[PDB]
Amino acid sequence: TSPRNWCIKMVCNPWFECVSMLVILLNCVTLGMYQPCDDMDCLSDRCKILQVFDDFIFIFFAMEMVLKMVALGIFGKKCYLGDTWNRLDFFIVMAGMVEYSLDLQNINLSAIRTVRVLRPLKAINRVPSMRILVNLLLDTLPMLGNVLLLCFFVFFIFGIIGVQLWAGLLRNRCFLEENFTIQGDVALPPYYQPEEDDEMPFICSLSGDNGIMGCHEIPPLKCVNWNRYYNVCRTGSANPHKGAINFDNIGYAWIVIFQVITLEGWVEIMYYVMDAHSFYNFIYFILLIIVGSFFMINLCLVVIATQFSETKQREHRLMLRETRAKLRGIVDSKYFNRGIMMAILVNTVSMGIEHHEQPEELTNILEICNVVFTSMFALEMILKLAAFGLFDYLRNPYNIFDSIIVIISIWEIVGQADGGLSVLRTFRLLRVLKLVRFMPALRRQLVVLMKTMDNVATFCMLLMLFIFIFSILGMHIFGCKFSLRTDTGDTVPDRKNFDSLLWAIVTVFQILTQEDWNVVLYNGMASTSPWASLYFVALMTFGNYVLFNLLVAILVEGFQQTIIAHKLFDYVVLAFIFLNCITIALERPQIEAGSTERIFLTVSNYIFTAIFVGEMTLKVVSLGLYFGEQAYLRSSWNVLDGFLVFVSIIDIVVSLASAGGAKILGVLRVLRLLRTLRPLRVISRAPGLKLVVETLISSLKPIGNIVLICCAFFIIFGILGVQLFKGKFYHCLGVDTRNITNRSDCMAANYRWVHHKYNFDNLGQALMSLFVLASKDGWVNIMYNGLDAVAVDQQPVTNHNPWMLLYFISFLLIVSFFVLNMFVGVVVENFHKCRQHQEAEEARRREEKRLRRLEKKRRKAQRLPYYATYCHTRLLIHSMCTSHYLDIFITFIICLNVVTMSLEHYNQPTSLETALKYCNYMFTTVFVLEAVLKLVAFGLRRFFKDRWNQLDLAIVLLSVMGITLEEIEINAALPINPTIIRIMRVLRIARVLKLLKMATGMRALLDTVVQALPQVGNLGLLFMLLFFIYAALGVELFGKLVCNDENPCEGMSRHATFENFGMAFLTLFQVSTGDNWNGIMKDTLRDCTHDERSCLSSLQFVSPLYFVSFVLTAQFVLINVVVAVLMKHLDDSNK
Ligand SMILES: COCC(=O)O[C@]1(CCN(C)CCCc2nc3ccccc3[nH]2)CCc2cc(F)ccc2[C@H]1C(C)C
Ligand SMILES: CC(C)CCC[C@@H](C)[C@H]1CC[C@H]2[C@@H]3CC=C4C[C@@H](OC(=O)CCC(=O)O)CC[C@]4(C)[C@H]3CC[C@]12C
Ligand SMILES: CC(C)CCC[C@@H](C)[C@H]1CC[C@H]2[C@@H]3CC=C4C[C@@H](OC(=O)CCC(=O)O)CC[C@]4(C)[C@H]3CC[C@]12C
Ligand SMILES: CC(C)CCC[C@@H](C)[C@H]1CC[C@H]2[C@@H]3CC=C4C[C@@H](OC(=O)CCC(=O)O)CC[C@]4(C)[C@H]3CC[C@]12C
Ligand SMILES: *[C@@H]1O[C@H](CO)[C@@H](O)[C@H](O)[C@H]1NC(C)=O
Ligand SMILES: *[C@@H]1O[C@H](CO)[C@@H](O)[C@H](O)[C@H]1NC(C)=O
Ligand SMILES: [Ca+2]
Repeated sequence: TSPRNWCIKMVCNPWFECVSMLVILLNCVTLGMYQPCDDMDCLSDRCKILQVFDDFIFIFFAMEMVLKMVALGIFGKKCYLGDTWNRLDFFIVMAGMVEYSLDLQNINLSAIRTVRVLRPLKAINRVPSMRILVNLLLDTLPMLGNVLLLCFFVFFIFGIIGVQLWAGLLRNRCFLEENFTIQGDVALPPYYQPEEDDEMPFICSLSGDNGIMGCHEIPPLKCVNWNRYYNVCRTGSANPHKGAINFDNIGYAWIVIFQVITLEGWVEIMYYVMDAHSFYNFIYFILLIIVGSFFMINLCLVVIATQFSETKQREHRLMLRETRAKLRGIVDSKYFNRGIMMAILVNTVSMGIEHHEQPEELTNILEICNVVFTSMFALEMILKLAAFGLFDYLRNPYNIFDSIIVIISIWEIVGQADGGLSVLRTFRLLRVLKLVRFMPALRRQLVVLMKTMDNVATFCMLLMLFIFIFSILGMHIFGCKFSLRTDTGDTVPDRKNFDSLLWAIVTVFQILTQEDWNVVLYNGMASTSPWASLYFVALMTFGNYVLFNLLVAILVEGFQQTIIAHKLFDYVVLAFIFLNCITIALERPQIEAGSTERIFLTVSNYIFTAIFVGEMTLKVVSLGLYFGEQAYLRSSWNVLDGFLVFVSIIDIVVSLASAGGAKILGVLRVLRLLRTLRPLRVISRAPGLKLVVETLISSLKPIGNIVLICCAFFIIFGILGVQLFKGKFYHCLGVDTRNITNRSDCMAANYRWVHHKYNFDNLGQALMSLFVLASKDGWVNIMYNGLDAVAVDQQPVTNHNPWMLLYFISFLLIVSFFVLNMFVGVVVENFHKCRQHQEAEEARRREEKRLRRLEKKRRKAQRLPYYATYCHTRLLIHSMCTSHYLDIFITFIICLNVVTMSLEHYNQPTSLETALKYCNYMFTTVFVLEAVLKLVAFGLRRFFKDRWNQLDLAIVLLSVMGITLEEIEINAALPINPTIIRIMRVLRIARVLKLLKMATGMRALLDTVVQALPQVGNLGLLFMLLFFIYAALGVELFGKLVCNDENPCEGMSRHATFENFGMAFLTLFQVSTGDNWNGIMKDTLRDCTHDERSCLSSLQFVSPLYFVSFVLTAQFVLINVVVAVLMKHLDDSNK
């Protein structure tokens, strides 16, 4: 109408959207300047000006909203309520109106001020790339309901098991005597705490419940040991971690399950529950790891990638001066180019040599050499300007890079007074980047990366918006509420606080990396309410689990003589290899010389080497060493066999030469390492495993260039780290650790001049520290020591130079991007290799899938035995009792049973047990009723062929077995072990499984996993092989590393040490999960108190190689498992 047409001009004007983004950015700025640390009641100017600004902006929001309704209409598909974001904007408008009205009513209620945060979420709808990407995200969201329901499973079963096993157990500390005698001046707390403020509790084991810590393992205090008086332990006190990690209710159980899903603090609660209840709960935790934290979030990745592919194809289907010439020849020679490549390489090498405590001559050598190289660069660029011409020289901008580099270099050389030696030296490092100019394959790799990041930029902006929203929200809820209590007289703010926006964003980023996030989780749950964990759960999910998988989807779719018998000798030698593995599994360094097992170990080694050399001789005389083609060593696996048998022989020889064992100890070490490497021939002796290893190796070459690029970035950033931090990673550790600046003051206090294990003195330790930093673990501490770093030889101060945060965050983003590129490259390469197959052979099954259709034509109607049932008093049973109208009733019964098991908790009222037992009796009754209805509905045939009625009968039979049990204890008929009752109660949970009948998506997804079982099972066998090999290496390398009070352990607490072989397996498993593994390195590399040669040996040269290789190989194997599952899912999706 005409009144509508009056306002059309402005609303359709793009200037209106631009100024709306202007006011959105103003809103982001206004939300930025909030200071919950200082903004008490807004009795300051800036608070008032921000109130004025956001009042004006709210006025603008109201006017623009009302105009755009009155110019577009209301309540219609075309009207204002057409897009979701318009409805959201109306929601902001109404919420702000309500909050303003309440403010006029003089009620603060800072819970509607928790809506101020949601305002920057308005930006998506008016940014086109963002709007499209977010629309695709939302449209592919509804197809994650299946992974959400399976997540409901993995939480619910494990949570019920947890709440029924360890209900309130975690509480029990070791108390004093009930009637204790003390003369006076009672400084003894009621129970025992090793650390102050219950930092590391000492959860006992109740009498009768066989834990491990039974109050007689307490550390003897070091007169008299008062601690021995902490005798009896009961279950009344606060729970571990300031009452945040316990199995009291089901909410806390779900929090614990969430914590172990994200792989942080895992070992701590693992050891807690071991201490409390039983030694055999690592079974529960390992099954939970394997099921949830690996086969689920990776299934979430698979679902995101696949469904994003289909929804993208969907909308796709919707729209569907004579010397000048002479001097040229010297340039384009490809030989002087090689010379200047050697020059640049040696420049990078020299420029990397510099380390801490430089020899005085050496730094002069480096500066002279830098002058020489700069003169050389000046030489060839003064050459190129004339021989080619100015326009020709600028025709390639790489020459412009070179000119800029030399100009900066010469300015630095001129800068011998001040200034230049601070930053221009740091900018010298770009000369390394000159390599891309002449290494050609990287040009293709870099341009591919650029074409990919053409899509990433919008997602990167989306990440900034998302992090901003949650940082502001956390600021609103947690601002000034992390006041960590004093330790020297004043309330020290925790470094992981929310008191200011810079720390808010860096802390949200920390949380997103799943690194020491449980610390702030507890520190937030201890302040407001146990509901504050919903914030971290929401952030973790809507970050890592639905958005970063969206990134991967974006990338992948952007890419888109003597007689011989050989019957079962392989089988028998494989068995012998298994026995060899068994005997490798016992060399833990406690066997005293001359032991019976020692002798058995040695003789077994002798015999097994004899058998291996015998089969060596057999298979060579069948072939011949090198005698023509198709000889022995034409296959690498046979080559490996020969290598390992030869090194075993020389091991035996040197062992027999034990006389005069001086100066051959290093030989003994290397031979022990190699015989630990020995159990690998299974790949040769196993066809499927061999094919798998070939797939691993062949799949690595395509991402070889990406690996080289990542190594180059590691090197360059290591040189950055050396340039910035040289010897600033020193801190005076002491009881005071205050009011002192330099090492002289520290030695005056005589505390210690501690030098960190992760530091940038040379380039090598810089590379190790960068590998840890890029590993998303222990990176917070490195970042802290970076920010706090001040200068060469004095105390770091809290947040001395915050700008290093930019370096430390840029490194994570770049390395994460390169690892993501590696993953997507593996996926696409495997896809192309796969793509040939379904082109090749799947053409042959499409001949038979319609044959199966012809098979179903036989199935039309074989006079099914429905006619037998009717008129036999079961005329309605066969039909009316088999309809969906009664199956949903069973589903509702099961939901009721679920909510009943969601109620048990510690100190539940008596009426609660009575009601729960009544509900269980009702539920088992109705289960028996439906079972009988089925039994009369059909005869014996469906009882077994259904493949479900057996499960139903098992469920009802366990239920009826259970109901008989408490009847025994009501009349005290017979003493029943409480363990039996506990087992019965905890396995009543199996009744949940019947939803799989109704949840067809669960069937589909789990089956899709199942058809990939061969490849992933072979990969799992390979993964166990890798664990075994690295376990043997660890046992022989780090066997003598003792853990005690004299040797403080940060990574290996009690069973994570390298003494025996089982503990080594556990600690390799812990390393493979990226939890405190950098702590394990910090422990293993340690200059000891000269008590053993292991600390003083060359361990520093080898242990980082050990852990780096293990982390890389384990992550690669898991990545390929994920790729196999994803590819099977795509194959099924095409079908
Ligand atoms: C190493 O870089 C990350 C990457 O590539 O993700 C992995 C697993 C990582 N993820 C399970 C959680 C993401 C952790 C994370 N959030 C961040 C936000 C900002 C900055 C850094 C961040 N770090 C790496 C290796 C791997 C191994 C597997 F067995 C299965 C999947 C994967 C991928 C996968 C999810 C694509
Ligand atoms: C949709 C789900 C997945 C994420 C939704 C995020 C928020 C809407 C949720 C998650 C965390 C919840 C918060 C967790 C902690 C708190 C602090 C709590 O504050 C207090 O106890 C003190 C009250 C006062 O000071 O008067 C009030 C509930 C609240 C705001 C909760 C409100 C709703 C929040 C912000
Ligand atoms: C390539 C990325 C993915 C990881 C890099 C792994 C290695 C190339 C790095 C990580 C650990 C580094 C080592 C860590 C410790 C040292 C410090 C330094 O040893 C010393 O302490 C010298 C003084 C002495 O102990 O005698 C020599 C370099 C070296 C071996 C480093 C050499 C380079 C290493 C093996
Ligand atoms: C199937 C393989 C690839 C993975 C699973 C292997 C482990 C579950 C097995 C194999 C080797 C076994 C270990 C071999 C050595 C020991 C012997 C034993 O320690 C002793 O020698 C006794 C000490 C003494 O008597 O003084 C403790 C059990 C343990 C860790 C065994 C625990 C169970 C282990 C780790
Ligand atoms: C540390 O320095 C401060 C500086 O004022 C001083 O007050 C204090 O006495 C010194 N000693 C200790 C133990 O704090
Ligand atoms: C070390 O710190 C003390 C304490 O202020 C100061 O007096 C001294 O000059 C500093 N430098 C030294 C001792 O070289
Ligand atoms: Ca950690």
